[PDB]
Amino acid sequence: FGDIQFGKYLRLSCDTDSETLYELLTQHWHLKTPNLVISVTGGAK
Repeated sequence: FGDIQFGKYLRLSCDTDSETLYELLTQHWHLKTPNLVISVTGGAK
């Protein structure tokens, strides 16, 4: 758990389900979405 300063990060298992993650990320945190943009890159150093 825990905030980060130099966001609110989280370490989590690969095998958890997305719906309670969504309940966390929308209820305890900010609101919903009219849009969701994904940008895939990360093999580029």
